[PDB]
Amino acid sequence: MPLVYMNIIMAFAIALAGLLMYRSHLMSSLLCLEGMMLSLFIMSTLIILNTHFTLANMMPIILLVFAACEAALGLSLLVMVSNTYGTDYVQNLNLLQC
Amino acid sequence: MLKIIIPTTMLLPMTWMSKHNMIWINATVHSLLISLISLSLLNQLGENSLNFSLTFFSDSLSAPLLVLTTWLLPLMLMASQSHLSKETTTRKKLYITMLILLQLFLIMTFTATELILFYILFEATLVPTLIIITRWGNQTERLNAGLYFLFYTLAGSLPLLVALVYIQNTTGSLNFLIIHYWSHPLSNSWSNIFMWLACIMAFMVKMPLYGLHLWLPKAHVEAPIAGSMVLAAVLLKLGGYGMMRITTILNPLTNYMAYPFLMLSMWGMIMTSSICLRQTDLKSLIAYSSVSHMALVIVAIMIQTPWSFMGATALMIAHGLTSSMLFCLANTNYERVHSRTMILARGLQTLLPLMATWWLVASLTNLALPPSINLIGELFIITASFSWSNITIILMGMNMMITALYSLYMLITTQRGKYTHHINNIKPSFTRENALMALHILPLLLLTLNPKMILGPLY
Amino acid sequence: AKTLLHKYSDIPEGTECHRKAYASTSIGGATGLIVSAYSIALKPPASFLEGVARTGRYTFTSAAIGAIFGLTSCISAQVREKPDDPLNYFIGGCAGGLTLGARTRSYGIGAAACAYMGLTAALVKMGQLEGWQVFAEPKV
Amino acid sequence: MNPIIYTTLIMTVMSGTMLVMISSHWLLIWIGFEMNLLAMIPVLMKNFNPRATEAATKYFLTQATASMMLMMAIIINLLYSGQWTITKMFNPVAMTMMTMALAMKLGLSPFHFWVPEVTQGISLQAGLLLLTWQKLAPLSVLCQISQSINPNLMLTMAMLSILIGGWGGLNQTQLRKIMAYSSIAHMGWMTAVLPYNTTMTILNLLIYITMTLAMFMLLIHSSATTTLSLSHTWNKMPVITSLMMVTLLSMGGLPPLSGFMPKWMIIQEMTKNESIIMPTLMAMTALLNLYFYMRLAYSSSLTMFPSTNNMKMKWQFEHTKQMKLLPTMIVLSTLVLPMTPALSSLN
Amino acid sequence: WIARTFYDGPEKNYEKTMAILQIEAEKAELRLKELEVRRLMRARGDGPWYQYPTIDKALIDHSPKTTPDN
Amino acid sequence: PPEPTIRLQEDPDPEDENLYEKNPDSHGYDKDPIVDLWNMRVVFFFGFSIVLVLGSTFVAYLPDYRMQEWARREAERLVKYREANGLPLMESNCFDPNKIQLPEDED
Amino acid sequence: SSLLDLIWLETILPKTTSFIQMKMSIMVSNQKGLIKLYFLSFLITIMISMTLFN
Amino acid sequence: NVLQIVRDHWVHILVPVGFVFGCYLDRRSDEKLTAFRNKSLLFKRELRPNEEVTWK
Amino acid sequence: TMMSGRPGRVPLQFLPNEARSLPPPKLTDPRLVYMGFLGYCSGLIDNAIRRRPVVSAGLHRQLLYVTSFVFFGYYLLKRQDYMYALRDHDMFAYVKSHPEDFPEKDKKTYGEILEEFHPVR
Amino acid sequence: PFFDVQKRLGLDLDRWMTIQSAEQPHKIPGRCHAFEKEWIECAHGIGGIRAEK
Ligand SMILES: CCCCCCCCCCCCCCCCCC(=O)OC[C@H](COP(=O)([O-])OCC(O)COP(=O)([O-])OC[C@@H](COC(=O)CCCCCCCCCCCCCCCCC)OC(=O)CCCCCCCCCCCCCCCCC)OC(=O)CCCCCCCCCCCCCCCCC
Ligand SMILES: CCCCCCCCCCCCCCCCC[C@@H](O)O[C@H](CO[C@H](O)CCCCCCCCCCCCCCC)COP(=O)(O)OCC[N+](C)(C)C
Ligand SMILES: CCCCCCCCCCCCCCCCC[C@@H](O)O[C@H](CO[C@H](O)CCCCCCCCCCCCCCC)COP(=O)(O)OCC[N+](C)(C)C
Ligand SMILES: CCCCCCCCCCCCCCCCC[C@@H](O)O[C@H](CO[C@H](O)CCCCCCCCCCCCCCC)COP(=O)(O)OCC[N+](C)(C)C
Ligand SMILES: CCCCCCCCCCCCCCCCC[C@@H](O)O[C@H](CO[C@H](O)CCCCCCCCCCCCCCC)COP(=O)(O)OCC[N+](C)(C)C
Ligand SMILES: CCCCCCCC/C=C\CCCCCCCC(=O)O[C@H](COC(=O)CCCCCCC/C=C/CCCCCCCC)COP(=O)(O)OCCN
Repeated sequence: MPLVYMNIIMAFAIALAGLLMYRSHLMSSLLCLEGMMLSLFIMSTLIILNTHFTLANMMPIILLVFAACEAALGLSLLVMVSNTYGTDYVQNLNLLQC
Repeated sequence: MLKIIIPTTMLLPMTWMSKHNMIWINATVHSLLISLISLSLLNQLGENSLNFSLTFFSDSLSAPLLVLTTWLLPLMLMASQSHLSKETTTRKKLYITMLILLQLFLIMTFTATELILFYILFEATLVPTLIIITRWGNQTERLNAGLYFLFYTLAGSLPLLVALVYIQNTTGSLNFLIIHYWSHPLSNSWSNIFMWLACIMAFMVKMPLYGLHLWLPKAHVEAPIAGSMVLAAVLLKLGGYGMMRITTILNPLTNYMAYPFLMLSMWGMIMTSSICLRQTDLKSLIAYSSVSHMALVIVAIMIQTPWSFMGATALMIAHGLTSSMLFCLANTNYERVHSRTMILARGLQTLLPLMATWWLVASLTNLALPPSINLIGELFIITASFSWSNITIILMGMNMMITALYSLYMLITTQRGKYTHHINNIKPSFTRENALMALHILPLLLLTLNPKMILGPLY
Repeated sequence: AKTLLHKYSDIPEGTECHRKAYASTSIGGATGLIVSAYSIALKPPASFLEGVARTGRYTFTSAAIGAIFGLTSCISAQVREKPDDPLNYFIGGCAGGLTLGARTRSYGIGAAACAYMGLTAALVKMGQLEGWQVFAEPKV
Repeated sequence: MNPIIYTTLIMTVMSGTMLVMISSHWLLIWIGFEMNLLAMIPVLMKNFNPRATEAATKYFLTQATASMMLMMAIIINLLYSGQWTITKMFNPVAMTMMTMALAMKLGLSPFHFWVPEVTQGISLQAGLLLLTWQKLAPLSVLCQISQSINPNLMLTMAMLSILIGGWGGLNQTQLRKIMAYSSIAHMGWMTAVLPYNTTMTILNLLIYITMTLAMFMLLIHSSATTTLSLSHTWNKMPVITSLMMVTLLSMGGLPPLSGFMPKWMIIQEMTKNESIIMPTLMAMTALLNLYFYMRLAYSSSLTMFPSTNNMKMKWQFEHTKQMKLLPTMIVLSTLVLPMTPALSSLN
Repeated sequence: WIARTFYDGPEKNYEKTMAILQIEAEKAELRLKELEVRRLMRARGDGPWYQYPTIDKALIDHSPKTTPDN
Repeated sequence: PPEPTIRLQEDPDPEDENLYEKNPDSHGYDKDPIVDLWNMRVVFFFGFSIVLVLGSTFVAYLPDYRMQEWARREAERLVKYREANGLPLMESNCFDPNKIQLPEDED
Repeated sequence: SSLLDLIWLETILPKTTSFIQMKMSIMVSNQKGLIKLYFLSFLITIMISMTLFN
Repeated sequence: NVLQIVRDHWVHILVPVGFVFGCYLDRRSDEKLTAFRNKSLLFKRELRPNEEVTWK
Repeated sequence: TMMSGRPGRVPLQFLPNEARSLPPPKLTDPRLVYMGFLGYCSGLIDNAIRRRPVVSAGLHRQLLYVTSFVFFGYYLLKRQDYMYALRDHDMFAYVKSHPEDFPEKDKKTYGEILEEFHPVR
Repeated sequence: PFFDVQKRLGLDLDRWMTIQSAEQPHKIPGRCHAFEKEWIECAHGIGGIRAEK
């Protein structure tokens, strides 16, 4: 497992950590999720191309399509939250509590 | 064994299909008939047991307990007939259903060839009693009393399930016959010590052992009369029966394991007897007397000698009957006064002479006057403890003296002296209450004629 | 990880009091740091400085507990000349509990700590002696 | 929404779960999870209000993060072995990542924080669906790879879930949060036996699903979401309160009720593997769940709370719609202990 | 009269107890053997139980692959 | 403070009802005299007449399944045999030592 | 009657158990509902699993 | 009057029916534990000329 | 145990063809009667919930509940018996095929076994 | 859990994409075709535990 895979895994870990921080701005949360899926796409594509496994050339396309659909769903949810409160601030979602 | 179980089950549809004004009569008649059927079980052999099937057996340790359990239900119905007069028919039927389910669970518990079935029924008895206590209870502390009663028992008995499944995984069986025939000694090990504790604590907490007896005064004071009767008569003896059944696999670990519990019981009988001297409530006094008697039964079971076992069985039966009668007398006073305080209603012998006679006989039986079976068990256990160690005689004598003291204190405070002037609603005692006391007391004096029927398998 | 566990366990019970105390201090410090991390994450009290003060307090308390437990247990095992005895762990464990009570400055927590830490330490020693497993492998 | 659209969305959720259950390719399992997540959001947001929107966005964030972690675990497994089949995981790091993703999907501790708030935000029907059906796919995936799980991590999160549910249920007055904490505790019970026997996991899942269906259907019948609102149920429909009390006693694990079956069998199986301490702690902790069940029963049926004058109109009307299988669910969650040896059917 | 109309002889209970004891002993021995068999099967994997799936070899393609060295 | 000082609409606590007032010879079983009398009769009969008497007589005349007189006769015949033959009554060993194979110590 | 039974025996098992369970319930259930802290704890938890169980 | 008191007194028959059914079930369950009938070493007996089973 | 991976097992068969070699459960089986009792209880609860005369509201509905419960219980009992038969068969086959792991214990009599005696005093 | 619908009906919904040595288009071989083929043939019908050992 060479250094390029380690760099991409580090990028995925950085994106996950940035998602789990939540300074503010749920839009940044969606951006971190999309960075994670982009890292997944890159690293899976490298694995598939390196080993000449012909039939998994489909899989990155499927992953991209599904993750972009999830992105659209999250964008719609963010828009509804913003229309409810006037902003996409994370701290405004405190109505439900443990 | 099904010739007893099936009629008890059929008691439910009969109760639920009865007329609105014929539930009590039918329930009492059929409960008395069921009790008559139970009498056949007493015939017992000096050999192994009455092994009816793979699921149920009977023994001369289980037979008196089964007879007492079957006999108690008509008395509980008679006692409950009064205070449930203004209750809807559905709720009265539900109360009778709870009593019948409790009897069925106890009956299946006492036969129980296999230990997990015993545990399942021994825990199934917990639900109807809890519903009775927390539903048909007069005061607002019934909820806290039910919580205490539930959680003490469950905390005690949860490790017992783990111990039992471990024992079956290792040995391979939990049938009592195989357990008895294939018994093996327990090595003095920490794991064996904790297995002993897990096997013993579940039955100790329900005796109740001194220091773990807190739930009993709450549950007994806050329960309705039928609940108090069953708790004092049968539910306390489940722990003793379980200890007698389970101490077969705890040897030779029991010789030194028993000391903490022996000391606790020997000092706690004195403690609770002394507590009985300063009590303002009849029910609390009777409950603490029950605690003292059950502590002495714990001593008997821990000594683990034939005389100990015979005395423990006799004392269990006698205490059940006596405590039930005392609770019934207290309830008769309470339904007139609505106070449950000793010092309020005084000099009741002048107003109710026959009930005063019942009080005197009940106090004499609790005092362990010879040749009652109470003293038979007391004396057998005292002799066994003396053989165990000659120094126990001091504590036993102190307990006897204090027991006589508070029994006669309870009699004198309520029956003698001058009547309270401002209390004028003390009506003559009904035939129902007198018959209840008579049916409590006559079996004791009949059983003292045939003590071998209640002396257990080691007779 | 399990490195701290190995460093503590490799030392014999009745020898090297200082090594056992140091290993116990390290384990306590790690536990306190983890608890402080959870406390900071779930509850940001007011600021960075007060948070680092909370972290330092928790870590020092846990490290002191561990150090006292290890030192007392090892000295008891050495002096009593009876190793592999749960009583030594009982005594050391609630010496640590009493130090917790002193640190929090209230007697009731100190007594409760002696009870519930001496029993816990004795149980751990008993499990080591008898081979009890907390996380059993799937045998069957 | 339109009933046609609602039926199509429910069918899509169920078809995603079935796609997870029947596929042997990791990509297809991921696709099933994505389809289930996609169709789940409108069901939660069916009754539009700010609370439902907040619950839906919290659920979406949690599930999207879990799906990303699961995809990463699949890719790492493929990297260290050119395999797509759901079998032995083949890698220590990949297994850890996958276990955390599935725990986040299930709501196991320490990933439990979203369950109570999502349950409180959504209605009772969405809560029923979320707490019953949304556990099948992750548990099936965990069962398929049970031979790869590290027992330490699984047992740690299981015990944590049991403790967290027991402690968090004590503090709640809202019924939906109580049900959520009960679900967390039951999940913790379910996942503590995966390293040893998956049949016990499936049996516990079936029993818990039946009990939860009975409880949620009873709560929907008597439209109460708070303790005090449920305290008014005796003045109109006491039979519902009595059945609810029996079901609550069953959910607390009290024998001889049905709820005693899973704990009994799990304890016995765990003892077969020379594990003693953990079952004892687990039962001790389930005592807390039983305690708050008893508090609910006290407030509901064993005592009579004060009522209001306007209940006299409610006395005159009957429920327009009757829920089928409510009677069957109550009986199955109450009286199936004698049929215990039927678990050999590999349920 | 009571023994005639209500009860039976000792041999009946004696032999019923013998049969019950035989059944229980057989069950206990079977339980021990079953636990031991489970342990052996899970430890070795050579038994019918605890068989975990492997890749089916019917999925492999055996044809020239545009390259002589596969 | 115009509050009514009433917490809620509650029925007054009813006064306890005497069974003797509306019906002397009340027997304390039921408020309906006929059901009351029949309850008294069935309780008294089925308890005292049936159980307390017939079951007591049944228990008194239970056959000896505990085998007491059988043991008496066995002991009597054994003591007759042993006194006559000079055997010393009871023997200290319950089992004959010929059939026990003790383990040799060789210490 | 008082000192032992009504006070100390009551303090030992039941009152102590109730107090400890109530305090733990308060600690566990006192969460403000902010996903900031929740996912920070998730990050902390994820790191611990990677470095402590392997 | 018959056909009227039955509608109120039909319930009385139930406990008694249960008893006879329980006796029948006890005998039926007894029938399944005959593996050692007349095979115990203590009560090993030769059958009577008109005896098929020592006990039922 | 885990029989999921057992050889020659069909993926979605409730009762395999080899299960038909076992005696079927009787129609008077106590477990079948308990299933019928469960169906009767379900019918009574259905009557009670809908606010109908519990005992005698719908006889056809109660009959349907009882019949469905009995039917499903019969099939469930068949499958359970088959599974336990498989368990015993595999156990005996494995014991037969591995003699070295299950040796015959040398039978020993109590007269020549020395067990420690612990007096009760 | 796992319901083997494909094996019951012989559908082959996703088995074509599981391994490198399974009928690639235009007979294009995987880089490690021979090694995976040998490993699969070794472990067929043996079970996971024995295959691993
Ligand atoms: C050990 C196993 C063996 C025994 C099994 C034990 C269980 C057996 C039954 C299981 C459930 C099935 C039936 C229950 C349906 C519920 C309906 C109901 O409530 O009863 C009303 C109904 C009478 O009322 P109704 O005039 O129709 O209309 C009134 C409305 O229903 C409503 O009236 P309302 O609304 O005006 O009154 C309100 C009342 C009404 O609310 C209720 O009563 C609800 C019912 C209780 C919940 C049931 C839970 C489901 C099963 C759980 C069983 C747990 C057992 C485990 C042990 C722990 C015990 C908790 O609620 C309250 O008062 C609130 C306070 C509640 C008090 C505390 C709650 C404790 C409940 C625990 C009960 C557990 C045992 C149930 C025994 C049967 C009870 C009916 O009762 C019946 O007539 C049906 C009972 C069974 C019929 C038997 C007929 C067959 C006999 C003829 C053939 C002979 C057979 C032998 C063949 C050979 C002979 C030739
Ligand atoms: C609260 C109200 C009453 C509730 C019920 C109380 C009853 C429970 C008490 C349990 C009985 C005793 C437990 C163990 C007895 C074994 C004997 C042992 O303790 O004595 C010495 C043991 O020495 C020391 O005691 C070691 C243990 C020290 C740690 C125990 C904590 C001491 C106080 C805890 C009491 C807390 C009870 C309540 C818990 C909530 C013997 O020395 P040793 O020869 O080496 O050990 C022999 C055993 N072997 C052979 C297996 C090795
Ligand atoms: C609350 C108690 C449970 C109730 C359950 C719901 C009751 C209604 C369900 C109606 C019947 C559903 C059965 C479906 C019909 C055919 C099933 C068959 O095709 O599938 C088989 C499977 O059969 C089912 O599993 C049996 C279901 C029977 C459930 C009853 C057991 C309940 C536990 C004991 C409690 C007693 C309940 C009795 C009253 C209902 C083959 O499975 P297989 O493809 O090879 O592998 C998948 C399973 N693995 C992975 C675990 C190995
Ligand atoms: C002078 C006489 C002195 C002695 C008096 C003795 C009176 C005895 C009364 C008490 C009887 C105790 C009940 C015994 C029931 C258990 C025994 C039961 O098993 O016997 C069954 C029979 O039970 C009896 O029929 C029960 C009789 C119950 C009724 C007793 C009479 C009083 C009832 C009053 C009812 C109310 C009357 C109506 C008033 C309005 C048949 O048993 P079975 O399995 O074959 O035994 C096998 C051995 N065999 C071969 C020898 C048979
Ligand atoms: C009120 C004023 C006085 C009027 C009355 C005057 C007459 C006085 C008589 C009253 C007592 C005086 C003593 C006389 C005793 C003689 C009777 C005695 O001999 O019979 C006893 C027999 O009594 C019974 O065995 C005991 C009674 C049975 C008790 C069972 C209770 C009934 C069931 C109720 C429910 C159970 C609740 C408790 C659960 C265990 C002992 O007999 P035993 O020497 O041995 O052998 C009997 C004969 N054999 C040899 C042929 C066998
Ligand atoms: C009224 C409240 C009372 C509550 C009960 C108090 C006592 C509880 C009993 C102890 C709990 C555990 C019971 C053990 C279950 C039986 C299993 C067994 O005996 O096997 C032992 C298991 O022994 C243990 O593991 C015990 C560990 C204890 C952990 C739980 C601690 C609970 C509290 C303990 C202290 C309190 C006990 C007494 C309480 C006094 C009353 C309050 C050996 O295990 P193996 O590893 O297979 O064999 C060894 C050879 N390899």
